[PDB]
Order: sequence, then structure tokens, then C-alpha cells
Amino acid sequence: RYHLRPPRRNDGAAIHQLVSECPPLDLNSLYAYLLLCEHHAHTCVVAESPGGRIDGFVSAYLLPTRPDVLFVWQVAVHSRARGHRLGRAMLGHILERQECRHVRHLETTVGPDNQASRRTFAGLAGERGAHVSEQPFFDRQAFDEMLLRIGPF
Amino acid sequence: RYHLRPPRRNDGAAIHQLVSECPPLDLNSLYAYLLLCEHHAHTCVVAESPGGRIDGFVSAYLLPTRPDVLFVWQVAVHSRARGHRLGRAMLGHILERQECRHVRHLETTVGPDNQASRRTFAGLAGERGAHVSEQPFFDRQAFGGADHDDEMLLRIGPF
Repeated sequence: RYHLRPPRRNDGAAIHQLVSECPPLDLNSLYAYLLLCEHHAHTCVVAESPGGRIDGFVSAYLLPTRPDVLFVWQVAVHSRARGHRLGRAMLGHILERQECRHVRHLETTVGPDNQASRRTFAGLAGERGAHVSEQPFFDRQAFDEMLLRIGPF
Repeated sequence: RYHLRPPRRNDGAAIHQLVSECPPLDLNSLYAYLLLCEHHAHTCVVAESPGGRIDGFVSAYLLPTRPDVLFVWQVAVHSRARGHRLGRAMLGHILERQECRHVRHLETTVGPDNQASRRTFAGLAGERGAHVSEQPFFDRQAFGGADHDDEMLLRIGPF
């Protein structure tokens, strides 16, 4: 029932509002979401209802120093959109794009703002014969948030 | 005096605190700065005192679909660090790097009244024989009516 497509500039306000309505995700500035629409649309996705509401969003980008790794920043799915495995559908949709043809690995972090994320990434990994590992994100000089590595594809 | 270097992962908290103390820059989450430090260090810079205090930061990255364009996201210069022309020094430092040796254009956005910020980018262009252009970009439509000034697109180049 959702149409998945890359985001466009006119989606930025709505994506910022969706993220706000999906606590505990960190709410970045509206301008940051607009930059995702402007510069990263080919590696991001929105899920748009029949009536035009944006009920899902994924922000992601290839790592500049490791271009076979897709790094997933935030996954937002509105309560009204639960029970469609939308987070997994959105990640799969990104990975099937031409810009992602050489992606071997996925990385994201899981901590206070996105524990519900783990099921989404394990689902993706499961659908693609890949496996989820985890490692502490921070080193011992800093200041549990974990880097998840999902692979291979 | 300050020295300039790429940020390291553990600079995230200090860079986040620096932006919080430079209103009216838009503050993003801590994690957004951690990700700049972790994924974009080769195109960002901090200005650091001999004592290790960060009073300047620039975030920038090459555009994934237009890799000869460097986009500058935020230029933070603490009030205690005025009069050092840190913004221009920091931008120059990034542009000088081996990672930016193929950059032909620099893009950034500026609000309506931000004249000093325009002069920084103008000065940079002049020292490279580059053109500066400014076009409407993010307006009320793009912000969904939120209480935020318009951001025009400032574009310098070709270098």
C-alpha cells in the first residue's frame, strides 16, 4: 500500500516531522533533512501513503572511504505504518538500486535513539543470507551504543 | 593562535558543544557530528588551541553525484576566536587537501542578511580566479513554514 521512492526537496519538512513523531530517534535540524533530500536522494527512501503522507523514511549513504559499505543513519516508521515490515522493505529498496550495485556491506549504529532498529536489520540480513555482528562504537578514550555490521551481500 | 587539523572521532562532543555556543547556527544531534568525524574527516577541519580547545569547525563533503563539487554545510567560529579570520583559514585548509585536488566548485548556503559569510566565500573565489553566483534555493516552501530564514545557494568556481 506504500509507494517507495527517493525523497525530493518538498519532502524535507514532512520527513523532519515524521522523525519527530518516531521517538526516540534524534531530531536533527530541518536543514539537515533537506540536505539528505538534495545530496543523498539516490541512497535514501520515503514511504508515501495513497493520500500522500510520508509514513516511512530511511537515510543512508555510501561511505566516502569505503564505497562498498552502505551506512544507514536513521530508520523512521510511523506507528500508523507498523505491521507491514516497512523498515526492511525500505532498506531492500535502497539496496536494489543501480547506485548500490557494488555494496557488499551495511553498517549502522544502535543505541538510545534506535533500539527497535535491530529487528529491521536482522530482517534485512535474513532476507539476504547475510549475518548481523556487533561491536562497541566508542573507544576507551571517549567520554551501550553498538556498531552493527550486516553482510555480505 | 590555532592549528588546523581534520577532526577525530572523539572530537564529536566538543564540536557539538562549539556549535551549541555559536547561535544562530542550526544545532544537530551529537550523533550527526560523530558521523562527520567518523565518515567525513578528510573534508572537515577543526581549529584548535595549543591547549587542545576547539574554537572553530567546518563541515563539508564532496557531493556523491557531483564529486567535483565540495559542499560546505556549517562554518562555526566561537565568539572567543573572533579576529583570527578562522573561517577563511579553515575553508582554505580543506580546499588545499589532496582529497579536494579535483574540486572545481564550492557550494554552500547563506541566509538573506549574512553579508560577512558572503564576504568569506567571495574572498576565497577571488584568490582562485573563480566566479561567485547566488540563487534562491531553500525558501518558505522548502522549510514547510517553519521559523527559519531562507537559505540561498552560493556557488564558487570553476577553480
